[PDB]
Amino acid sequence: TLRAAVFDLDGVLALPAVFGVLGRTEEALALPRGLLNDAFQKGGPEGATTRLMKGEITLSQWIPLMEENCRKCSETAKVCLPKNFSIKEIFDKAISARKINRPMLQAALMLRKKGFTTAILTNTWLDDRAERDGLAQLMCELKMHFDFLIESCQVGMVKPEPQIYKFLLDTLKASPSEVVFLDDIGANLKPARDLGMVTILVQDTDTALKELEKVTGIQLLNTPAPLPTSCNPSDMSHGYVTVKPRVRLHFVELGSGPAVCLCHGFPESWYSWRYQIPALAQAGYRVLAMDMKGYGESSAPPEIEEYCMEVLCKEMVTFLDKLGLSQAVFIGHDWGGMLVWYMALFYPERVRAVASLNTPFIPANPNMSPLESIKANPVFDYQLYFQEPGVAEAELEQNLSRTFKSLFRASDESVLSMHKVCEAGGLFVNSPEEPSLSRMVTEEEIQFYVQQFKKSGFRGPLNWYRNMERNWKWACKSLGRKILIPALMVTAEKDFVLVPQMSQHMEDWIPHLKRGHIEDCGHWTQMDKPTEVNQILIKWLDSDAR
Amino acid sequence: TLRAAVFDLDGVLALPAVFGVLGRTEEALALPRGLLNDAFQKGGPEGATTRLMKGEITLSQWIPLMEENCRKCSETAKVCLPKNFSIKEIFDKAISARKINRPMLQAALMLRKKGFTTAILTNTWLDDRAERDGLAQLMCELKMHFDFLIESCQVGMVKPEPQIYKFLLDTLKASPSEVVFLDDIGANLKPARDLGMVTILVQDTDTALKELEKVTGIQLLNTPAPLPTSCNPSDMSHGYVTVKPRVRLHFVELGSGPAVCLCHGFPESWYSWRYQIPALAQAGYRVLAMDMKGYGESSAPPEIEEYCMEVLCKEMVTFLDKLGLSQAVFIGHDWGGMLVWYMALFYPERVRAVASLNTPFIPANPNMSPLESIKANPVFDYQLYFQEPGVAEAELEQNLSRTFKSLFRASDESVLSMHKVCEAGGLFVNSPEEPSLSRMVTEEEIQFYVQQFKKSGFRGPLNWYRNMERNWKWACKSLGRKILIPALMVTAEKDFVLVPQMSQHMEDWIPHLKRGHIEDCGHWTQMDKPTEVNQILIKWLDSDAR
Ligand SMILES: O=C1Cc2cc(C3CCCCC3)ccc2N1
Ligand SMILES: O=C1Cc2cc(C3CCCCC3)ccc2N1
Repeated sequence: TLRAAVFDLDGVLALPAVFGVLGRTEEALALPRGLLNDAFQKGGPEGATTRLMKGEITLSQWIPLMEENCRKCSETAKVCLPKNFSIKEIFDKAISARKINRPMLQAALMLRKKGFTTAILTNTWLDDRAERDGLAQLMCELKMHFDFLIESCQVGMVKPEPQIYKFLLDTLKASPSEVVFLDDIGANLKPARDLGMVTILVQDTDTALKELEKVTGIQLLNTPAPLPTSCNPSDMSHGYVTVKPRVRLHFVELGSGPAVCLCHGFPESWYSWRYQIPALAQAGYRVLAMDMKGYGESSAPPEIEEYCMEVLCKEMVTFLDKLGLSQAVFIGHDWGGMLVWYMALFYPERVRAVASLNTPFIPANPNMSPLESIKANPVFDYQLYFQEPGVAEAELEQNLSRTFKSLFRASDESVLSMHKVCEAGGLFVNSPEEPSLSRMVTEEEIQFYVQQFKKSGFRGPLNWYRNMERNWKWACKSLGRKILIPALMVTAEKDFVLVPQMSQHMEDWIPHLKRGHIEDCGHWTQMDKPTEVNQILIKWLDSDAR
Repeated sequence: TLRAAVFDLDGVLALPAVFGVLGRTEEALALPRGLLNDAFQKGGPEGATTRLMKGEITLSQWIPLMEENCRKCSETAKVCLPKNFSIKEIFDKAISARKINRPMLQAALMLRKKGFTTAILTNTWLDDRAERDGLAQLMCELKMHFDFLIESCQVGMVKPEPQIYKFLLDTLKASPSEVVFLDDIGANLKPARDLGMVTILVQDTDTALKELEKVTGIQLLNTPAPLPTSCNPSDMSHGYVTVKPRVRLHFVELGSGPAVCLCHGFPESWYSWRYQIPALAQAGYRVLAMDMKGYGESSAPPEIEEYCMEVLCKEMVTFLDKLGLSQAVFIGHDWGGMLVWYMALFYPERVRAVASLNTPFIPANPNMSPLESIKANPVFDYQLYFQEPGVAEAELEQNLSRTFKSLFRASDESVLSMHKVCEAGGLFVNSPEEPSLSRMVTEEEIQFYVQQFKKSGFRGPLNWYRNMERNWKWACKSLGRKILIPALMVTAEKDFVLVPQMSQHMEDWIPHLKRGHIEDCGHWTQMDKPTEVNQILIKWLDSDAR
């Protein structure tokens, strides 16, 4: 029975094969068939290419050796290479054209999800070309999804030598009959077949995957669209910044490029962005996913005033100062969405771009108490229930597992009646003691929120709602302003509190506003519809935030 | 007696004054004198400019209001503005041309160093222009050096209104007679003078500084060249990455731009880079100053093999993987310098550029034991003393304060005889019990190293020297390679162990190698000669690493 899957890189996990380019160059340049391929494999196990794949020499040392082999092969065949023939140019283009074979990666991810140990086994080189970052990015993206990456130039062994196969088996801690091996080179399949491994000659991906599902008994072809890559908390870079003597802010950090600061809502975590963090980093951004003040590993002071918008925004400005960031793009959800619109109004020089999920920008009414306003809309009653210190903490902290299982549900799965929460006496009065697991979350994801909220509970988080009067007074100073920096508003069709129609007048205050809209999406936008959130944010970041 | 110094931004801390540009534009365009200045101050306390400085409106909302005032002023004066007249263009250029007045900043730094509370008090705007980052960068660089930054648009008050002065006094917790106030606008000096504050009308910086030193009794003009900005550990962003189950790596992070990874030597800390971190971040780089494995907040496993070059390099590759960095520029010193040359040889795709301070690249001799080699040179004897587990730990951990005070000394201050350390019985046998403080370090800086080394001691650090045979075997695999990625070798004239002449043959293995050389510099390069280290690294980063 199989428990390990091994994939080659070129022609298997990455397409088109760099190898296929030598054949193409010959044809484009009307050179004799297999001339470039013959010069490439010249000297066999003693040749430049073998020394290169074993890590004896680097790619830049190999370029002149290949050019010389092309000369010898050319001389013998009584032909001539054109004046502008560049091995460097041919390979730069080939390596640059090679992209991940997404369906092969998805099959590898599915096998790993079902308990398989996965590995990449490749004949590769030490790339010291000025344009080496392109391939370094490709390897970074690919490798994260596998248990092992075995590279010939690092191990000093090459396919088809039998030793690399014995090395692979030892790395996998598996007998050859427990391993399926996919390669596009028949010669490289042989030794694995010889040991007793299941082998798949990969020509077209589709047939290889039919062969792969036939031998594993796991469906890999025609499967539903997969969820974006998520985060394992223990595999992230964790950052800590002291913004004032008693306040430290925690964040998770992934990627290089423009800083994208993610601001969660109530009662959440940096982990609410788990499906966006790998996607935004892969799209070319430096992601900073915050634990907002009162949450997770960030400080949670008890005082109500510590959570007014003015204080929260000032601390986020200090957070940037301490990291040496002149700006960040600010992306918020729910309470984080409210914070990001205020960051844009009061600190435009520090905000590269602003985006909000569900939370619209509504300017303070100077003629109405913020309290009067909340009372008018029956959907906002839960916020009045939150006013009295201790009441909501008691109910929310009673059983953490039940709290997050009852809250984190899709639009249909809703177990809570938010109509007269106060009169009913609580949020969970008609909710089961043991709520069923929503299709949006696993038991493990719930347990992460449970463990996070064990540190400070719900006081600091609830205090975000206990500054209605302070926030309103501060917001009134901005009544003559407009948001004129790049801005994105993302509405969710099925958010029954933060309804799409609440955002309808935003163009009066943000004239250049861009929009996104998500069908069949509830309040928990990021985990409800991860794929669409990522697609909307990536598209807007690439056009408006660089 | 004075204990507080207050500086204006425009025409005081930053030059040329943006105000002076309106006068210049009038002259360049042959417009009537004071036309642009008259349109700028139009309506006085009720005008657009006052609303802008109070934070009522943003700079982009103000641009059209200013254009209209220019039209009215123009009409009255029976003149005409040319077809291509752009307020936006004039201000974009003015703000962009405005740089920090370095001697004014240095005086402010000197006053703060001598116990003064310092503040910036400015009439400024909420900048929402597409080019706002330029000024955000300027404010970030300036503000870090002051106790307070008071901005009119944030406080809703403006100079010369008396309330902003009373606000300033309350922020400073100082009576007006304890405050010196520097401003380039006589009208804005008046209210501070009226309260009893010492005021300085700033025209030319030099005269203002003579007036400033006359009233403070502190020398500010003609003082020695100041040391670069250093790091306060508690004010940094601290990062933590788990690279394997029992290994976590700690780093300090500052700046945006290409990742620059700093690798210290033995027996050091991320803090050995304190004078480079703010400079490299200010030069446009994302600095990652490491605590190397065995040091500070990084894990320190006991096993010798955990510290061989192969393991250390692999973990640094994983460190990049976990942060989502396809590459970093690697800059090392002493043992970190050795690690960076090996990062370049074995992982060129992950290394954007490589630089070393003191440590040359010398290829392994396959015909000589690494032990034989070390013994041949009497300067390397201290490494033989380090071989036996426990001996050097006992001497180095005995009294931490004495250890760092004896080690961290300039070339002349040297208290250690490194000639036959073994025969003498130890490094500190002829060293005093209470060494004097070197001119390179304060008592506080020593105490930081003392507290850092209290966690894991010297075992993990000493283990870096206990893998001579493992390292040599691994290095021998690279004997056919060349370093062809951008590389910088920095020699230190007075390093008696890592002598400049040991680097003489490096061009045979790194043909495109760049060099730096530091006169009168010992082994502790970064703190011995901070200014010159920064100048050499910044110049090489801007030309070779982007
Ligand atoms: O459709 C929905 C469901 C929903 C739930 C909530 C919660 C957040 C946690 C505390 C109680 C209120 C807020 C908005 C919406 N919008
Ligand atoms: O000029 C010099 C002084 C000096 C001192 C050292 C130390 C480092 C700590 C452990 C003992 C050896 C190494 C090189 C040099 N080069």
